[PDB]
Amino acid sequence: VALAESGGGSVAAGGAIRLSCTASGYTYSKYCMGWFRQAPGAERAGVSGITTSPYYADSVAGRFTISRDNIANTLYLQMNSLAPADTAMYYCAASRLSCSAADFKDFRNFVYWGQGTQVTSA
Amino acid sequence: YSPYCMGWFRQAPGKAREGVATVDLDGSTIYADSVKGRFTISQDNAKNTLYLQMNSLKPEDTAMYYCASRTRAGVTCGLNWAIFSYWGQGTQVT
Amino acid sequence: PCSCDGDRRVDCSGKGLTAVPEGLSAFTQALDISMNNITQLPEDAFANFPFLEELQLAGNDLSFIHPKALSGLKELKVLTLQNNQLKTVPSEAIRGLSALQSLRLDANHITSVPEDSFEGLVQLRHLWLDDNSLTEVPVHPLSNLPTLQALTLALNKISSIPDFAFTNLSSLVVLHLHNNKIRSLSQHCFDGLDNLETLDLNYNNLGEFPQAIKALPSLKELGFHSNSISVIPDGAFDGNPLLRTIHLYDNPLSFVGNSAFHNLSDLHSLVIRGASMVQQFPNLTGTVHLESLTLTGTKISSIPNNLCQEQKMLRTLDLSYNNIRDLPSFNGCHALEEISLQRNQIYQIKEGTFQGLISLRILDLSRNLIHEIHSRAFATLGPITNLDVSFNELTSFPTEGLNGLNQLKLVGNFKLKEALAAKDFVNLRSLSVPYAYQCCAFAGIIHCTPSTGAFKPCEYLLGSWMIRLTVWFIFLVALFFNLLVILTTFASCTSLPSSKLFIGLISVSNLFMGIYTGILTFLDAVSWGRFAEFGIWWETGSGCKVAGFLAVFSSESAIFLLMLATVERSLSAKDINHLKQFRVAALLAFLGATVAGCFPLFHRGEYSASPLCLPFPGGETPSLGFTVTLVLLNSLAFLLMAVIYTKLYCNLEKEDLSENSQSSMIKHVAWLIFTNCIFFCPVAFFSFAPLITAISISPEIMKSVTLIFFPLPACLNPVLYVFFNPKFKEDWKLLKRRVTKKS
Repeated sequence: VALAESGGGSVAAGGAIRLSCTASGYTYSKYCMGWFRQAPGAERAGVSGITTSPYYADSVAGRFTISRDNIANTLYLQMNSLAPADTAMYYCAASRLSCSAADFKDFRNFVYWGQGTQVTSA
Repeated sequence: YSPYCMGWFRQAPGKAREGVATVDLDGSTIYADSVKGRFTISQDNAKNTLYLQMNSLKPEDTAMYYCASRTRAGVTCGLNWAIFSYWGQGTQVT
Repeated sequence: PCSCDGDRRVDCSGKGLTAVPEGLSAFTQALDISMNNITQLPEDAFANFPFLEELQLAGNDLSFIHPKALSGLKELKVLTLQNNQLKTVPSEAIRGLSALQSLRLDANHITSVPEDSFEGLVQLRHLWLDDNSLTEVPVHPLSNLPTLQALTLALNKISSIPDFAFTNLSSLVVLHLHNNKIRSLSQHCFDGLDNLETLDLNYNNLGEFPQAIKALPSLKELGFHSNSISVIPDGAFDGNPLLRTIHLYDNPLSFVGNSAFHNLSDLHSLVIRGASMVQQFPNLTGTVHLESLTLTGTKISSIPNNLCQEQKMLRTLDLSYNNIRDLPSFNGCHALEEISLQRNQIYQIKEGTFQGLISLRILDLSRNLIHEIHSRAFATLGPITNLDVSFNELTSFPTEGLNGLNQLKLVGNFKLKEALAAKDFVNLRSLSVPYAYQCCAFAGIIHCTPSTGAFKPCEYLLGSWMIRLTVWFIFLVALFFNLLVILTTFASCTSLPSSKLFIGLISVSNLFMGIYTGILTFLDAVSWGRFAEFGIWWETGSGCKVAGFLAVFSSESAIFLLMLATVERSLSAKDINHLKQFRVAALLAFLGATVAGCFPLFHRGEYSASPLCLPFPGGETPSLGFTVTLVLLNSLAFLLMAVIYTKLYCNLEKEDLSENSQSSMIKHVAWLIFTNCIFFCPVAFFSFAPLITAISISPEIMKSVTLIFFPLPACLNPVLYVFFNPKFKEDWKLLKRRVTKKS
C-alpha cells in the first residue's frame, strides 16, 4: 500500500551512500522488489532487484549491495565509489506477483511505486 | 474431573519443551522414541491420578518435568504441546 | 530502558530482555519487542496492560506460550511473530482475541496445524504462513475462517490439493502458492472463490494444464512459469473474461490451440517461445489492447493482412526463427516502433511494405535470402536510427531518407562490391561493411570494424617514394641482366654442359620473378592516389591469382635447381654419366615447382589475403595452412646443402680449391647459396613472428621488408655471375664471333 524512501543528496565522487525504503500493506509480494533509476529525458531503468540470486545491472556490478530485513519490513540499498553518471532520481518499486530476473528490464510489470529521491554525485 | 489427553513433558534449560509418552482416554498410549524400555505410565480414573515409573535412567536428560491436562474434545492426540489447556507446576528430577 | 513516545507507544530494541518489561503506563496502545532474548512466556505476562492494540514480538526465540498468558487482550488488532522458534501453530492462547485483524507467522518451522486452530477469530483479514515446512493444506482450520482476504503459503512442502479445499472463503482476494511441490489439481479444487483477483503458482511441478481455473469468474492476474506444462488446449481461458496479465515462460510448450487466446478484451502483452509444432497463426479476434506480441520458434509461414488493422496500439513486433516468406503491408500502423524479423525466408522488399510507419526506430532483417530491395523502400519511412541487414546475398543497397541513421551493419554480403557514398550518411556513428577498402571513403568519430590498416591501404600501394624507386630499379636490371645472361649462355652454338644449362634455368626462374615484380610496379603506377577504388576488383579478379602463382612458382624452381646444381658439382668432382639423369631430374623439379604453385589455387581465400597476392607475409590469421610447410621445406633443403658443402670442405683441401677451376665453379655456387640463405632468413622470421606472442612489429615495417627482401636474388645472381666468372667473357667473345660471322 504505502511506500516511503529516505536518503539521497549531494556527494562528492567516490563516496558512500545508503538508501532505505519502508513499506506498509499486505497485498504486495515480498519476493519482488526493485530499485529504479531515472535520468531526465529517458525512461526508467532497473538498477537492482530481489528475486526468487539478486539481479544486478551491468553498470553497477561490484559496487552496489541490496538487502531486505523482514524483521522491520525495510529495504536497503548501499552504494560506494560512485561515478558522476550516477546522478539521477531513484524509485522503489514493488510488484503484486512473484517475479524472476527476466522481469526486471521492463518496468511496466511493476505496479506499486514510491515518491522517489534525488542523488547527485560530483 | 473429565479425563482426556493427560500428558507429560520434559524441559531442559535453554531449549524448547518436548513431550514423552502420553495416554488418552481409551488407553493405547502414544509412545516417544526414547521411552520404550525406559519408562512406564499408568492412570487410574477412580481418583484421576496418573503414575510414572523410572527404570535404568541415564545421568543425562535430567531436567524439569510437567504434567498436562485437557477437558475439551475434537482434536486427535499427537504427543505435542499447544493442545493441553491445563499445566502443572512441574518438578526437577536428577 | 525503553523510550516513551508520549502517544501510548512503547519500543524495545536489543536491550537484552529475558522477561516482559514492567512498570510502564497501563494506557499504552502499541508494544514492540524486537531482537531481545525472551524464550518463554510466563502465565499472565500481559495482564498488566488492558489497552494494547498492536503487538510485535520479532526475532527473539520464543518457544512456549502459556494458554492463559494472552487472555485479557480483547482489543488487540495486529499480532506479528516471525523468525522465532515455535514449532506448531498455537491453537491455544489465540481463541480469546475475538477482534484480531492481522496475524503474521513467518520463518517459524511449523509442521502440524491442530484441528481446532483458528477458531473464534471472526474478523481476521490478513494471515501470513510461509517459509515453514507445511505438508498438507489445513482444510478444516481454513474453513473455520469466513472473512479472510489475502492468503500466502509460499516455500512450503505441499504436494497435492484435495477437492473442495476453499469452499467457505467467500471474500478471499489474492492467493500465493509458489515454490511448492504441487503436481495434481482437482477439477473442483477452486470452487467458491468468486472474488479472487490474483493467483500465483510459480516454480511448481504441474504436468498438465489445470481446469479448475474455469470456475473463477473475476481472475485478474495469473502467473505460472518454470512448470512442466507443454500443451495448451483450446478454450482454456473461456471462463474468465478479464485477464490483464498472463505469465508463462521456460515451459517446454509444444502445441497451442488455434483459438486459445480468443476474446480476451483486456490482455496487454503476449509472449510465446519454443512452441515448435504450431504452424498456423493464432486467431486474435476481439483482442484490441495488445501492446506487445512475440512468437518465436514456430513454423508460421504467412501473416494475415488485417493484423494491425485490428491491433491499433501495437508498439513492438518480433518474429524470428520462422518460415515467413512474404510481408503484407504495414501501412495502417502508427504506433509501431521496433521490428525484428530474423532467420526467415524473405527474398524481396517492395516499396509499399514499409510505407506509412511514422515512428519506427529500430529495424532488423538479418540472415535471410533477400536480393532485391526497391529504391523507394525506405524513402518516406520516418526517423529511423538503427538498421541491421546482413548475411544476405545483396547486390545493390539504396539510400533514400537514411540521413538520420546511426547504426548500420552489412557483413557477409560478399556480392556487394559497390562503394558507399559518404555525403548521404551524415550522422553515421558505427559501420560494418564486408570489405575494408569501402571505409577508406569515410577515412575515419566514425567506427568501421574492418581494420583497413597498412596491409590494406587507401591511397598508395607501395607507400614510400624511396621504396617505389628501389623496386623499380631491381625490376629493371633483373630483367635486363637476366636477358643478357640467358642470351650469352644459350644463343652460343656450343655443346651445353650441365652446370651451364643449370644456371640458364636459374636465369629463367629469376626472370619470371622479375616480371612478377614488374606487373606489381605497373599496378602501383597506374593506381596512384586512388588504390581504394581498384582494390576490391583487383583482389577479386584473376589477376591476383595469376601474380601469386607466378611468384610462388618462381621462388621453388630456383631453390631446387640450386640444390641439384651443387650435388651435380659434388658427384662431378667425385667421378673426376649422370647428365641425362639430371636433365630429367631438372624437368621433374620444374614440374614440382609447377604443382606446388598451383596447389593453393583450389583452396578458398588463400590468395586474397593481401593486395600483393603473396601469402608468406600472411596477416591477422593466415593460420599456417601451408606457409609453415613451405618454410620447413626451404629450411631443410638449405641445411642439406650446407651439410653437403661442409662435407666437400672436409673432403677437398683449400690448395686444391684454389688451384681447381671446377673448384672456382664450387666457389661461385657457394656464393650463390650463401646469398640465398641470408636473403631468405628474414621472410622465414616474419612467418615465425605470429607464432611467438612476445614479438610484434608494425604492419608499416613488415610490409616494407617483405617488399624489399623478397626478389633480390633475381637481381644479384646474374650480376654475381658476370662479375666473377670469366666463363661469361669467353662466351661473350664466342657470341661476338658468331654475330660478326652472321653479319
